[PDB]
Amino acid sequence: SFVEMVDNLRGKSGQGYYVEMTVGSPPQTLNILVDTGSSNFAVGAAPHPFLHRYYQRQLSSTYRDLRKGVYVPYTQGKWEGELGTDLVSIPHGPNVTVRANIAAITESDKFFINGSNWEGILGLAYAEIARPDDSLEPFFDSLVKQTHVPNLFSLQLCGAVGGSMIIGGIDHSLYTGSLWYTPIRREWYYEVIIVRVEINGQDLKMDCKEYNYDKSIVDSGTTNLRLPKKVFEAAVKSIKAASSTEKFPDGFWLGEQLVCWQAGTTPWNIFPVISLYLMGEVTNQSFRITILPQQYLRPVEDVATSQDDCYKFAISQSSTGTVMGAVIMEGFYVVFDRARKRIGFAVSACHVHDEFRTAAVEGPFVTLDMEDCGYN
Ligand SMILES: CCCCNC(=O)[C@H](C)C[C@H](O)[C@@H]1C[C@H](C)CCc2cccc(c2)CS(=O)(=O)C[C@@H](C)C(=O)N1
Repeated sequence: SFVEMVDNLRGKSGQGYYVEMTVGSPPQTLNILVDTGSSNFAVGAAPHPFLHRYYQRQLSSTYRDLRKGVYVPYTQGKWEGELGTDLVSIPHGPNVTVRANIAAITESDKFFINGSNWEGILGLAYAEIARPDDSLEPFFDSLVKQTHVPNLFSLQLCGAVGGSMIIGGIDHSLYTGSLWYTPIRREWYYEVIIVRVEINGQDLKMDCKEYNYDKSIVDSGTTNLRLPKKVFEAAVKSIKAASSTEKFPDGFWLGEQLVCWQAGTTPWNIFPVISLYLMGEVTNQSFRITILPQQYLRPVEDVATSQDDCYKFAISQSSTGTVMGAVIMEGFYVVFDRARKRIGFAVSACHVHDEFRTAAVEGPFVTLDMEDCGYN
């Protein structure tokens, strides 16, 4: 029955991927952003300039008020609202209905995106980071407790825009090759441990603790690859060196300004591949995922005279650890195997294409002392 969930996502990396859901009785349809970087299920519940519809609690006969407030601050953006519960379904998901916690968003700050086509957010991470505290059961925990849906989901994010969220399993038609698994270090964010970084085959040769300072997470709700300061500087220095035969606007490397080239003349060959080595399932063993420049040069429309191919640099500096965002997940099939406390990666069936290079998931590799790469 997973074929019913193939192609159930819409959206893009820059504005997120969303799945259709219904809340309440009678069902109210809403588009919900898929966010593995948080653990609250929340929906716009009051008028907002960027919302075309919102959750109307007074129209749902199964709505229950929890008489408790809530607010969630993200890396960028935040909202506040009122907690309650209601019946929730996923039309192109498992054929079930669950009573779930819902934060009714009443005010927000730089959270909703104009023209994104989504009205709420589905935090798929663990209760430890739920607000106001870990006693607010997240949606996926409610789903597993109330139904026989297995305790895992997988995401196929396809760039360009859509993809698939397979709830309760793995759909083998969505990937090629083998799945390689990295342990979930701790159940709060989807925290992983990066054990080596290479750019065009050259090791960054940093203390691997730097790659996970102060954590590394997998986050479908973040567009970019985000790197801690020291790692970001080394990566940008290496990427600049590899591409120095081209001139880039002021602020391109800050992700602010955009770069353009005549239609179909983007010099892909001058931008390096990035290899992230992740801790494996067995002692002293890792695997690597290889990222092409078509992933970290995010294509954007040219509102001006749309003739050229324009892009933004989709790697940015972080002060809260590494974030493997949507541009990293695109082109891979990512399995959030909560039951076995592991995350799997495989080459996606909707993978990015370069003329001479290819995104890859490869292993095994030997990596000694991987335990020292985790931050404490
Ligand atoms: C309180 C406990 C949990 C908190 N979790 C977090 O804050 C996560 C680490 C980050 C989250 O996934 C958040 C979730 C965001 C706001 C959802 C809206 C969205 C979708 C796609 C792209 C962008 C924004 C632009 S963007 O710039 O990429 C935002 C990135 C920077 C962002 O904040 N994404």
